[PDB]
Amino acid sequence: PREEKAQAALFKGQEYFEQDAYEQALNGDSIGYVGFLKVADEYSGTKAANLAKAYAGICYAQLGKYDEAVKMLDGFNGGDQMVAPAILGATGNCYAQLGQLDKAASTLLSAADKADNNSLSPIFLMQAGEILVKQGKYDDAVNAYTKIKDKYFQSYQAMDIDKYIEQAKLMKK
Amino acid sequence: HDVGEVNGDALSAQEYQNLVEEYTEVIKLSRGVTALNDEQTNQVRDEVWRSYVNNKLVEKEAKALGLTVSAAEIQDILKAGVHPLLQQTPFRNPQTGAFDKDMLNKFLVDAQYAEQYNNMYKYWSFIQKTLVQSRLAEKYQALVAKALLSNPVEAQDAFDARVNQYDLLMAAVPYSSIVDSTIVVKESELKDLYNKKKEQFKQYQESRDIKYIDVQVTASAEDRAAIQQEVDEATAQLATTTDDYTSFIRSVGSEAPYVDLFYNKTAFPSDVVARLDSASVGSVYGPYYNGADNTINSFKVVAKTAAADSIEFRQIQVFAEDALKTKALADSIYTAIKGGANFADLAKKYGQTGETNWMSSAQYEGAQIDGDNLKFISAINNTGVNEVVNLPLGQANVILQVTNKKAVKDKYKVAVVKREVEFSKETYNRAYNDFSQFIAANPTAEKMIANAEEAGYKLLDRRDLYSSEHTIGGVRGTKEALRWAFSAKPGDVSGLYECGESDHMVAVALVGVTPEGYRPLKAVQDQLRAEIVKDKKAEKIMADMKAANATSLDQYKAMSGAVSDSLKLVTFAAPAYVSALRSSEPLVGAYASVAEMNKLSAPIKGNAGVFVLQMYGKDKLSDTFNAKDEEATLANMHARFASRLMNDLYLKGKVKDTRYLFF
Repeated sequence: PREEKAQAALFKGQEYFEQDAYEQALNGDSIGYVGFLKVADEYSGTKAANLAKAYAGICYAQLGKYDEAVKMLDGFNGGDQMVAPAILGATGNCYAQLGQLDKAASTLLSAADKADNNSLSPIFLMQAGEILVKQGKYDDAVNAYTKIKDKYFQSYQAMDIDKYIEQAKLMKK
Repeated sequence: HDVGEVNGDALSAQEYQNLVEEYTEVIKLSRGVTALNDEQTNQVRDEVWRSYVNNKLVEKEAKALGLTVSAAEIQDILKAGVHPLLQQTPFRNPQTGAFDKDMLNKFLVDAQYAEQYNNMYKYWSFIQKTLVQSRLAEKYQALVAKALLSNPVEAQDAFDARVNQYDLLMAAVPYSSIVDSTIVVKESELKDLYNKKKEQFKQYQESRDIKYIDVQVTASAEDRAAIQQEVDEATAQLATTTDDYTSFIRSVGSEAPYVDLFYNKTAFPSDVVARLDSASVGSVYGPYYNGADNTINSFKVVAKTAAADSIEFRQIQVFAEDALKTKALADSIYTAIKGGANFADLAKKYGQTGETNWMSSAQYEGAQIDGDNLKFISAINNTGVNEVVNLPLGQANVILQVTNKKAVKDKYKVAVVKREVEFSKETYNRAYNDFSQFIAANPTAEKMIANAEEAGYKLLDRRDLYSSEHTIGGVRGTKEALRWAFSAKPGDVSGLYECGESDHMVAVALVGVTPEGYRPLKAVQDQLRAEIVKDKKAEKIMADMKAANATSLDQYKAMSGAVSDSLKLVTFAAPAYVSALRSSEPLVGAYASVAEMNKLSAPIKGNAGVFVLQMYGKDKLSDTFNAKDEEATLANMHARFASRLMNDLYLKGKVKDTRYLFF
């Protein structure tokens, strides 16, 4: 019944989070909801506390606290198709916010390989490709973008991908 | 025997029956009607299956992550009353009309039974399970979506791609300038491209290719003449009829029953409405054929009037132990009212409100009206304002007072003889005999396809038929023929299915099976050929450009088939429209975003041709970069692009759908 109590302590934060009310999702309201930080401490060991770390990491990033975001997102442990790669992708995007571009690109490429699907992999591959172009790493960008064209051809991004490949090829010069 | 699986967990035909049961009651109790037809029922079967599959897909992920909708959250949602699913609910406060959680709190205490409209617990139990399933999916989707952040590099790029604008001259040779038959596409190249791109050609569900014949039996000439004769006889009798139209119209089996009441124009068959202005009271509007419902018809306007469509009235009913007391009591009540006693007061004295109500002809238009209902409604329409009447109604009496009349409309009584032109059994048997002779003489797909035309049958075609489609060729009652098609072998011919509304006949030839796995080369030959052709045309054009030693814009414009154009306000973000090519060319902006001013580009392989570009001008929109706003737009874009993630969960969910094997 520890999981049951943890889940009841979490659901109000899931409502705030969905309404973009990140401060109250993270630190609690004053009317009975304690916030994601206190859920993860009070009910550690439960699935609810593992989830709370993913939610809290996104809260920190939406609030502009990217260092805290990275530390919190790393605490999430999961291996599903959707949430875990998106959380890893969010970590790479926070690295980009901090100027750690090498770490951002490899994290995003990793998130794309972990997701391996049309809904998420192309999002992370595009973001990795744009960072690799900013670094002057044109062949690596072409490889990220070509992966969208080759493996994720049914995705929305594959409709538009050729202009990105061509631009990166033309910058080799 | 189970109807399918998702994630290695099966759904038995029993549970599937129960859920489609559940959903039908709910669909009837909300669309008004009390039964659905065969295509509506199929819609219900598919929604139940779709809904089951999506919730199973979400549950396996939610279980892994620990996403749940706890009893506490449900109580919270219920107390709030704002969820869209709690709006068009039965439980509503009597005055507010909004969801009241408190009346919902219902007892577990129900010869101790009394009545059984407390199967309402099963209805609410459905609303509540839909609530938690939908809240679970929504929690899951929102966690994925909100984790799809943007970053400052992607924000700066999106802004740059929008505000940088370029102007460029173009010279191009279109692909249409090369005749297709001059490009040789070897079978070894189609095979090579196929193997290279093989993962793009998956067949996720087995499909089959069929041909079928769909015969519809329609009335012959002798059939139509026999029904024309019956309507002619009924029209002559209708002319000489002067009363008791209800019984006469029933006695000739009209599709349009008569009620001895006045109705608005709209209450009558639309073909009758279309003719009413040309019809005279008391004269039969003689036999006519109506194509839209295949009927021969005649009608007689019995009477026309202008009368109120809305009548206000109050009433008081009188029932007693026997007839003697009922009559004495109703006469006493009638006397009091006519002497000026207050209606409401007197009505309270026999346990009734006695408040005025309204009645419009729309509340009885279309219903079967007879007995006390007809007597009652006739009484209301023939009582003057403020007049009181004591109406005997078989077992009871009703003291009636009309208080007001509004909405005076043109109203009609119309006796309608409507008879459908149906085929005889002789006609049907002729068609069945011809069709069975044809099928038996052509018991293979090869023979059926070769000989259908000479026998007079239209051979229809359907590729990529899936076993979830319910019918062959949209014809009602062909689910057996669909079942047959997915158990047959190529070359087989089915039997003759009688279907439709006892008026269709279907036979099916199976021509091909595309099993789950990869679509074969032949199925995607055309798309592969066209790609290989484009690549070779682009090679030929670029070879011709090099042989011409074209190094300037003018030398490119001088080549065979060249066109030119001036492309203004090109951006990376939006694909350039190129008039000269009648085509959209997104590579124009790719080139322009990194091009040098006044430098002629190398040839570029586009969508409609090979082109060169030379930029001559540049500028910027004056917009200010706002990194937070750009990132918010990109984040929402990411959410939209990932909104189809249920499809990905479906592909990994190893979903099997064997519903067609049973219903």
